[PDB]
Amino acid sequence: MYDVTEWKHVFKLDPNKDLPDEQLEILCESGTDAVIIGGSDGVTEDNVLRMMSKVRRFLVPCVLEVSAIEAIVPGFDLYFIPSVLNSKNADWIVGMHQKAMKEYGELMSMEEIVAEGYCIANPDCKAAALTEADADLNMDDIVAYARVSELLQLPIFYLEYSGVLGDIEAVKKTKAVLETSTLFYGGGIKDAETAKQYAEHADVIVVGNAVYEDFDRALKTVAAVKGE
Amino acid sequence: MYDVTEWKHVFKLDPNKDLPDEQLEILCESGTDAVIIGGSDGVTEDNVLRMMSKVRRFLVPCVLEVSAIEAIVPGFDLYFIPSVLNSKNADWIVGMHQKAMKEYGELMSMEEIVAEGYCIANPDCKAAALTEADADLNMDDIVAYARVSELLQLPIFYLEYSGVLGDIEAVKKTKAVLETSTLFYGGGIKDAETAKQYAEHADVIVVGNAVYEDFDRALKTVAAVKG
Ligand SMILES: [Cl-]
Ligand SMILES: [Cl-]
Ligand SMILES: [Cl-]
Ligand SMILES: [Cl-]
Ligand SMILES: [Cl-]
Ligand SMILES: [Mg+2]
Ligand SMILES: [Mg+2]
Ligand SMILES: [Mg+2]
Ligand SMILES: [Mg+2]
Ligand SMILES: [Mg+2]
Ligand SMILES: [Mg+2]
Ligand SMILES: [Mg+2]
Ligand SMILES: [Mg+2]
Ligand SMILES: [Mg+2]
Ligand SMILES: [Mg+2]
Repeated sequence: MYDVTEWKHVFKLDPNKDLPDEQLEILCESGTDAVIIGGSDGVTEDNVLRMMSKVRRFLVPCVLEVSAIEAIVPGFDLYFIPSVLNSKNADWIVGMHQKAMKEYGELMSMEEIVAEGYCIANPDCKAAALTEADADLNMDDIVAYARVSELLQLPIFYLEYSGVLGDIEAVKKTKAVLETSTLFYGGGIKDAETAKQYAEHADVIVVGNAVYEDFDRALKTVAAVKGE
Repeated sequence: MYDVTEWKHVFKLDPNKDLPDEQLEILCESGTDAVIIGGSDGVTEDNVLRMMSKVRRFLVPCVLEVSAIEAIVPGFDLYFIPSVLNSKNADWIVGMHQKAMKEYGELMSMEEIVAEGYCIANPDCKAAALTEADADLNMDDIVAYARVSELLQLPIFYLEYSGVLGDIEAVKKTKAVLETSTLFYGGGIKDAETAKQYAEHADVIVVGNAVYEDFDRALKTVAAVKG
């Protein structure tokens, strides 16, 4: 009974890192619209399983972003399955999902899945390297990828700048072309000011790295976009 | 836009070939549910333009299957843009859609576009070679591509065997997993008996080059499928 078109803020947590249990409880009770567990590069199923067990008690939706088939774990409310639209490797577009349907077809059928169209626009991050993304893009290239996602009707279009602040103009123009898709933006949001700035254009802002860098400051990103 | 979930039979024409006498008009007035202009790599914008000018005048929906952005031509009722799901080359999955939107965004917006998830299951054909398709597939691979097609929201899953008939069991198993999209089957259908056989599982059967080889026999496939 989830609806990402109602969301405004999500925290994305890296199971490859460690967060104190009190901080994890606080993020879950923060008012964020979802807590997303990033099942990515170097991720292990054991860490995803421990995380699931800790966040599932809260009312907030818990989501697993499936970046590696081996790290899939039952128990989450939603499963986000990325397709890296600007990847030069078919494995990151279709390949890996076909292997998953072939090997875990029954599991996939029992879960609530949401496809994400990713556009990785920071050429210097671990994700661009892993996925061989053609990540050095002009604004018109980004807008064209968003149009591809809007055509395929993927429910989410995720503009990913990882650790850097992306060009706000690119967020605005991407949002301009999206009619049916929900625009998720991630990239350098570390405090209330940046969160507000980007929440003016993105439908949902994603705060992740910041949680491990300056927790109190990152926490304020929720009130920044959902508060009075 | 015309509703592909109500179709049962479509003819797919190669714009590089030409039907004699009034055969094109007979085909377009036959009862088929759509006339799709496809082609095999050597497709040119000029040949697509001439074909458009001929088929547009009939009530039957005319569709351009866009296999090259250089050959997009205005004037069709619907445009199908394939994503070759089993391609080893990203350009055949998302690359072209991106080019079309980057180069012809305004045109794309004015046209009715349908994404089509293709699975080329014949490794020995021009289409597999052109699209770098991993086409030597077991039935479980095909079924898994059909599950992905839906994951990606695609309205059409097109199981393609090009010039030969594909495994009927693959058609049946694919139809079984498609819960929300329409299954098009193309490959080697040239007469009524075979058209009827594959129509028991596919949602839409595509009859292609048989129209050039033996037109009268291929024309009978419409009634075979639709009664
Ligand atoms: Cl593991
Ligand atoms: Cl209709
Ligand atoms: Cl003709
Ligand atoms: Cl007519
Ligand atoms: Cl044929
Ligand atoms: Mg909303
Ligand atoms: Mg284990
Ligand atoms: Mg819960
Ligand atoms: Mg919104
Ligand atoms: Mg029907
Ligand atoms: Mg010309
Ligand atoms: Mg017409
Ligand atoms: Mg008309
Ligand atoms: Mg017209
Ligand atoms: Mg049907």
